[PDB]
Amino acid sequence: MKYMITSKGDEKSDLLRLNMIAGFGEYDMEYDDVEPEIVISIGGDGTFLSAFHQYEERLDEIAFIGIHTGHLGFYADWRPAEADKLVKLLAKYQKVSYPLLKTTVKYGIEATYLALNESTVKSSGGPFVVDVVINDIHFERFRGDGLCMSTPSGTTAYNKSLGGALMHPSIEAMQLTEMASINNRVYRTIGSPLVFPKHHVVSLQPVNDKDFQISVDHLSILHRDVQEIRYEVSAKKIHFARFRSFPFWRRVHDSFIE
Amino acid sequence: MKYMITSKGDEKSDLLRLNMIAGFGEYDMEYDDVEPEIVISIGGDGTFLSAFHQYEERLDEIAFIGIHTGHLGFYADWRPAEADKLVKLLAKYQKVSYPLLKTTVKYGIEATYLALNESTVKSSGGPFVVDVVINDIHFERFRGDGLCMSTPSGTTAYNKSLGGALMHPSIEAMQLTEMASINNRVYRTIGSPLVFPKHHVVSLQPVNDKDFQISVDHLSILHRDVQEIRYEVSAKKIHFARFRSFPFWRRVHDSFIE
Amino acid sequence: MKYMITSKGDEKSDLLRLNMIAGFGEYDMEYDDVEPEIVISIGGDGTFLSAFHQYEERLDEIAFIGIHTGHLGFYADWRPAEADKLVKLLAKYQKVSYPLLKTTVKYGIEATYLALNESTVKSSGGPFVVDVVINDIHFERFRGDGLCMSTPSGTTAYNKSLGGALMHPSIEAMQLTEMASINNRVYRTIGSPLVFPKHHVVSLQPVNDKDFQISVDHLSILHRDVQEIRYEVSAKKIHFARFRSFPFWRRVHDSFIE
Amino acid sequence: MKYMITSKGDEKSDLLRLNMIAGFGEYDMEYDDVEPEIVISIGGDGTFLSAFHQYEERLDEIAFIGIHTGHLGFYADWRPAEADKLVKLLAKYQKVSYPLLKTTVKYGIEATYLALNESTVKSSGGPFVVDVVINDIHFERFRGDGLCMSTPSGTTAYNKSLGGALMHPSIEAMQLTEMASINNRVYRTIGSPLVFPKHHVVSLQPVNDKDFQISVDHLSILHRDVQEIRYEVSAKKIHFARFRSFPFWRRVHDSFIE
Ligand SMILES: C#CCNC[C@H]1O[C@@H](n2cnc3c(N)ncnc32)[C@H](O)[C@@H]1O
Ligand SMILES: C#CCNC[C@H]1O[C@@H](n2cnc3c(N)ncnc32)[C@H](O)[C@@H]1O
Ligand SMILES: C#CCNC[C@H]1O[C@@H](n2cnc3c(N)ncnc32)[C@H](O)[C@@H]1O
Ligand SMILES: C#CCNC[C@H]1O[C@@H](n2cnc3c(N)ncnc32)[C@H](O)[C@@H]1O
Ligand SMILES: C#CCNC[C@H]1O[C@@H](n2cnc3c(N)ncnc32)[C@H](O)[C@@H]1O
Ligand SMILES: C#CCNC[C@H]1O[C@@H](n2cnc3c(N)ncnc32)[C@H](O)[C@@H]1O
Ligand SMILES: C#CCNC[C@H]1O[C@@H](n2cnc3c(N)ncnc32)[C@H](O)[C@@H]1O
Ligand SMILES: C#CCNC[C@H]1O[C@@H](n2cnc3c(N)ncnc32)[C@H](O)[C@@H]1O
Repeated sequence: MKYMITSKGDEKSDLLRLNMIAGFGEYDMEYDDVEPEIVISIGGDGTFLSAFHQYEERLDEIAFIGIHTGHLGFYADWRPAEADKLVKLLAKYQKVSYPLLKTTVKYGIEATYLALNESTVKSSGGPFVVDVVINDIHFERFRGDGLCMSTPSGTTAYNKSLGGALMHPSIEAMQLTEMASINNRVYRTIGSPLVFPKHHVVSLQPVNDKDFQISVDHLSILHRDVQEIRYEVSAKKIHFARFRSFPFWRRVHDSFIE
Repeated sequence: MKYMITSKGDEKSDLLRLNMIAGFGEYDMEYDDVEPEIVISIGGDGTFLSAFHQYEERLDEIAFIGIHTGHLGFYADWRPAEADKLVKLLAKYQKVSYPLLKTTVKYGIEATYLALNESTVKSSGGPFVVDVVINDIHFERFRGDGLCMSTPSGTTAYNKSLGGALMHPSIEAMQLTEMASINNRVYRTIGSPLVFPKHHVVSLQPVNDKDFQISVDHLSILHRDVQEIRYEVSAKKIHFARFRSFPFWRRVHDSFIE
Repeated sequence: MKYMITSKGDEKSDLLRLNMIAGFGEYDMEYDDVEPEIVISIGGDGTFLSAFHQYEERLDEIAFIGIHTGHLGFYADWRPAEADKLVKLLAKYQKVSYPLLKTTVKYGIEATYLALNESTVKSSGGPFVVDVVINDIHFERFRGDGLCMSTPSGTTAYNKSLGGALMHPSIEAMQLTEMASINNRVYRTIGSPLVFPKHHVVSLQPVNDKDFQISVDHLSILHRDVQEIRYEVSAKKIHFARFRSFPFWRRVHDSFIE
Repeated sequence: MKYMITSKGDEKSDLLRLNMIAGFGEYDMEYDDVEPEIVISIGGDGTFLSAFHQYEERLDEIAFIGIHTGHLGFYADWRPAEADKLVKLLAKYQKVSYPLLKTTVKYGIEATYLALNESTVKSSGGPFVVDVVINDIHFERFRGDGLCMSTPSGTTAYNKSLGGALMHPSIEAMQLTEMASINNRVYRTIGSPLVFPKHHVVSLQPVNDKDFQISVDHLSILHRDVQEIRYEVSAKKIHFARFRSFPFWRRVHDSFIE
């Protein structure tokens, strides 16, 4: 099977990567970073995020696995001492799929992005005001720092810091959370996080300023002359290679409780 | 079609109820409060809640409709001036189903409940401490005022006041929110609301005191010698008669924004 | 100097208490639990709370000291291994004063309480609705689970779990926090915690039900036929014997961060 | 008395300003925008903020008054229809003082600012990590979007959106609130807002990146090679001319409740 390994680039990760490649050399496995069927990320969740975005055009043909050389990750959920066991098992597994978020940005005179964690919108030097439209229905006028749209697996990330709910990645949904919304006699937002099912479309529409700083996972870009930002649950899914049970809620416990 | 009408019991509601019955008298419709196929609730959400619990043993055979004589309700979402139009249309509609929550209470030496909004657990005079177990995995030891498990339609109720997320009722899920959790160097809870898919089981297990005040929607009972409280998404669903489009998110907007 | 020692009543605490009494026997110190000038509490914050309430009528004549036999407390902030050192130093110190909360309860056809942590109000079986009046000005109609009024030192307790701010006990103030407030198009509360200076009076006035469950620190009582609940910063203060520097913010760090 | 009037610069405000100047012409009053003793701001809170910062070097010699031509402001708390009455009364009042925040920024190889609302710190393109030090004691390592330090009158502004408490401006204090803090098994912040008395010093110290976007009220500047950011309650106070009673809590009610 064609495979590749990305590394965080520190000593520990590169040596682990060389050792796994050497071990893969003892099996019918071809290193190929152009059309891999297996993508191993060694590092942290940041490293895994880059791996996903490197190959986001071949998601349906790839199964991902993350090894954590630092602390336990939500995506990089296997330990280095288990690398040898991982080599063997991979050589000869079930696949687990998580939902992704599609962001569409439209301009004047169109770009789409795929997120594994979340997409966020803030202003580019000035007050952030957008009209929030759900399935063509005007829902609210949002004034604040910005907004965040999370995938289920993303809910443990930025979404969590914003008071969002944690949702099991088996739920095909996206979650919208507010950043520092203004609420007074005049201005009014829902306050609560909002969880949207598949096929629902959330559109953000500029009121005055049309420039926005938009993020998708790690990447943050200043967009100019924006007419609309559309969020929806993607038709695409990320696929993980599963070798043993490590339940999401146990992953949550291990990361946040103890 | 067999039908019945419950009233809040104030003047406005009883007169509206008598008028609809009179109007139903002009069609092939039989009043029957034992085996109705249609249950009309006239009043508020509290009135609708009682209607649901009155007939919770025939949910699969009943389509519910709520008329709001006071303010707009999430369940009682039609206006009194539309009663005549409702009579006609009902006489000769699509059905919309929402998920429900199953609560199981086990003792020493077993009772099950169905909730349309939520079930909550608090202590009966003393400190509340329970072990939270998700699919047989110990997740956290909760210390605080109590816990709340909400259906999707319930998310706009008690759940919302506790910082929970609002979720579209098309999502088959339940949501657990904390009431005043203690978090310090010693005690540790997740903090965030948790959203569970169908088939996941959340079990609350006593640590010391075994007496608990348990609520299901409007009903609140002191339970004694409790060994376990199990929450899961019910196999049963509530069915609404749908006569026109009134999207959940528009219902949310109308109730909270303007 | 006249002194007494209260114990949590477990083995560790009673033996520590007997040893300190024996050690005090080597100095000019008289055990007197009627008119002590020094009150030593051995146990946890709960034990210290009881010590305070046991002698709340002689606060101006007493200096308190807490020893923690369990985990570190905010009031019981000295370790058992330091008991001998405490005996000596006490025998031959500076005094530190913290603000207290006065609760007044008025009826039909008047009772006052002093709180070291907080006073809370909830309903006694039913919906909680009160009108909140600040210095005779109607501020809001509160609908929810209840309300909590905290002293500065209390801010690390129940107040913290409710999203309240932590405030240095050198600030003569009280802080009002909400429990699960209902906010929609119809009902409206401030949401935010409110911090009141000395001489401001917060009055809670019943709207419908006049029965309330009122707590002051550890004690919780059902009050009947209530006409008003008044909160204000007390003229009285609790006095601590200070033997070394242990800054409030360090106490906060040690208890919550690490 | 020497005086000046600043305007928002819209039609309504300029005409109101010309009319008040004309009316002042009927009294012993000299327009002087260099050394005024009275500064009238006509517009909104933004306009008032600029007025304050225009004259922040003569705060002890100036009494401020705000007129709101748009919605009611916390600083601009008088209505246009009352301009004539204001002219008269000012011609021949009590003074009310609010606390201010001092921000000190130190570099490598020192700048101080005065805030009426708040000062905030965020990163300049990258992860925000700072060590929070209170009176020379290391309190926490903060990871998140940023931090906000509010004056009492500022507590109704940005501070409120971040979950901060509202505090009466008679309390000489500052309040620190978190923006989207990361909390997991590894990283740990207090969570709660923190209220500091006069003479307490809060120092933010860089961990890695030394570039920060720092705001003081309306002004936001990228600071380079920062070694420390110090916050403390200022010795300086803003003085308002008071003509009638308009209690802070009533101002809060009018702005947020109804
Ligand atoms: C910018 C930046 C770094 N912040 C990322 C932190 O969040 C973590 N993270 C990334 N993705 C997730 C995630 N999906 N769930 C929980 N934590 C996550 C990452 O491990 C790190 O702890
Ligand atoms: C890991 C990693 C790489 N950083 C990207 C992730 O950082 C996470 N993040 C950024 N800011 C915060 C934040 N302020 N709190 C928690 N997570 C955050 C966010 O989820 C994003 O996907
Ligand atoms: C006890 C009590 C009364 N509190 C109930 C309030 O919440 C409302 N309520 C009941 N169910 C829901 C609901 N499902 N969503 C939003 N509000 C709801 C009810 O209308 C009323 O406004
Ligand atoms: C309507 C109605 C009947 N009351 C029952 C409902 O009241 C709701 N409720 C009770 N307490 C609160 C509350 N404190 N905030 C918001 N909703 C609440 C809860 O959802 C429950 O189902
Ligand atoms: C009922 C009950 C027990 N909950 C009390 C918990 O809060 C603690 N507590 C009591 N007073 C304070 C306090 N003033 N600050 C922080 N924690 C406090 C006590 O130590 C224990 O951890
Ligand atoms: C200690 C001790 C004795 N218990 C009394 C204290 O418990 C504290 N408390 C009660 N409930 C909670 C709570 N739910 N969260 C945090 N602290 C709480 C409260 O401050 C009260 O003064
Ligand atoms: C950037 C920007 C605009 N946001 C400012 C909003 O907050 C308001 N504001 C400014 N200062 C305060 C303030 N001190 N209290 C409450 N609101 C304030 C201002 O009126 C406006 O409503
Ligand atoms: C008014 C005015 C001028 N804008 C400055 C003020 O805007 C306020 N502000 C900026 N962002 C927010 C915000 N996100 N929510 C509430 N208030 C905000 C902040 O207090 C600042 O002093």
